[PDB]
Amino acid sequence: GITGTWYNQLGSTFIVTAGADGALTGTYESAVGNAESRYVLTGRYDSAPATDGSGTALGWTVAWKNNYRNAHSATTWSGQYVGGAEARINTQWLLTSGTTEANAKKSTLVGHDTFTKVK
Amino acid sequence: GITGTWYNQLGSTFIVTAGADGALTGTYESAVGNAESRYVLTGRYDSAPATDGSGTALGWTVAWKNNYRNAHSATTWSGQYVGGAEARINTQWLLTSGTTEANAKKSTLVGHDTFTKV
Amino acid sequence: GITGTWYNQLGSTFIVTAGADGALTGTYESAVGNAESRYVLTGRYDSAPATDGSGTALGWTVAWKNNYRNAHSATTWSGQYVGGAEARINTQWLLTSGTTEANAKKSTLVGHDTFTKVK
Amino acid sequence: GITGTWYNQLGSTFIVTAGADGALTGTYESAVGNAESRYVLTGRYDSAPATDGSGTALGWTVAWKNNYRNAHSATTWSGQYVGGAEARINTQWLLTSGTTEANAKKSTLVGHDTFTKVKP
Ligand SMILES: O=C(O)CCCC[C@@H]1SC[C@@H]2NC(=O)N[C@@H]21
Ligand SMILES: O=C(O)CCCC[C@@H]1SC[C@@H]2NC(=O)N[C@@H]21
Ligand SMILES: O=C(O)CCCC[C@@H]1SC[C@@H]2NC(=O)N[C@@H]21
Ligand SMILES: O=C(O)CCCC[C@@H]1SC[C@@H]2NC(=O)N[C@@H]21
Repeated sequence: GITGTWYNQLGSTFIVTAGADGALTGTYESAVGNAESRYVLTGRYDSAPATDGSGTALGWTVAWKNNYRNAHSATTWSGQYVGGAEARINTQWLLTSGTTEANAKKSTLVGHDTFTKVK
Repeated sequence: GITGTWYNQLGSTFIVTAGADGALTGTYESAVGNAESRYVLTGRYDSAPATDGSGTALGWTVAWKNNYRNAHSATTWSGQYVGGAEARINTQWLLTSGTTEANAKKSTLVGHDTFTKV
Repeated sequence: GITGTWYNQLGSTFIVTAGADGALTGTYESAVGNAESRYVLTGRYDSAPATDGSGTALGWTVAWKNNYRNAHSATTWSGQYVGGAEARINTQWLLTSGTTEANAKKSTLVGHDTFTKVK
Repeated sequence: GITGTWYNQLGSTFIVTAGADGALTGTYESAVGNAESRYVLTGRYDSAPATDGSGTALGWTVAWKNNYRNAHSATTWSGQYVGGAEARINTQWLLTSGTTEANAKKSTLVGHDTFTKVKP
């Protein structure tokens, strides 16, 4: 249920493949920020989730460097997949930018993204 | 550089290899929590970082399932590598557990880990 | 403005008064968790926000102890007030529980709440 | 245990009074960022913690406006006070800057501060 294309509330596109082993691989295209086109993403997910009515834990990372540009930053998403007729991946994220010591307070932004199979 | 064996303030062990094209692969062993032995990790890092003294951005994930146990959770670490005399990786992490929709509020813990090669 | 009765997506009720001095005072009643009835809250907000369309920064805290129960925990909400037709307060929160050294990992939960005066 | 002067690893100064009623009141002076001098802070803490080794839950907010300047931002610290030999207040914080809807992703920074009774 995780493999496929996902869309978040910002208009971004998350293309992922969930491996039989627990591997998450794919590309991410952000609708906002210092980003253009697709970026590599890699992550992990619980490949044997509880069959007791709970989501499937997972996470992935995107370093914002590709053949077109480098934002010198990286974002990690942490959350869970919930299946069904209204599938969704609910996440909280941390976007860290490389900084000088003097600027360490500005290194990490926090937010949340909800992904659905629609849009 | 990033490639090597690191330890955080809890005594956890982070063994990682930084690929030339931005990949991070390795193993993680936590000193605390619902975990035992090593777990697979994968991530990404800026392989062409700025040269103005700024750290190198990076991140990685561990899903807490291995051959011995499964905690039905996953942690992501977001941070940066800083070289020099006392090289370190400063991170903030999010640990999400699979939950019911009703328990979503208890789903994600937040913290911070600092790693050094010592 | 900020003064008023707000509700978030969980059904919790946030009753607040924004003082001319930048203070936030009021009560909070959570629809979920280890809580019952009203709890005291206090916080601060920018009483001279920018005039370029930016939101008004604010934050408040609730320690989860009142005359009826004590959860040995406290939550802080950080966010901004957005005026206009549909006024809203968008927040990210941290819920810290008192813990022993051994349970440090479980000390702080992070989430997000959106409030409106509707309900 | 809580009332008094605290310093974080950045050298910021947190002077607070914990009321018998759960109130936290005081001043905060940041060593970094768009700030100068002292700012008003208000917060709350558990006035009857578990006497079992557990810390004392608490939190406070500073809106970064005072008589000298206004950064149009506010920080909330969430954490717990731990007494004993080496007393500390361990916290995680969220700093939200007022932004337009278009700059939402850049609205909230996250970090951590460890406060001690002895300057860094
Ligand atoms: O600006 C940058 O440093 C690189 C792009 C960051 C895009 C962020 S990642 C968190 C959020 N979710 C998205 O889909 N886009 C933004
Ligand atoms: O309890 C669990 O669900 C799985 C183990 C979590 C270990 C956490 S990950 C964040 C922190 N850093 C560590 O090295 N260990 C803990
Ligand atoms: O369980 C507890 O420790 C005390 C109650 C916490 C209720 C949380 S605070 C963050 C979120 N928003 C709400 O309105 N309720 C929950
Ligand atoms: O730059 C600003 O918007 C206002 C000042 C922010 C100072 C931050 S609050 C979190 C961290 N802890 C400190 O003591 N100082 C910085």
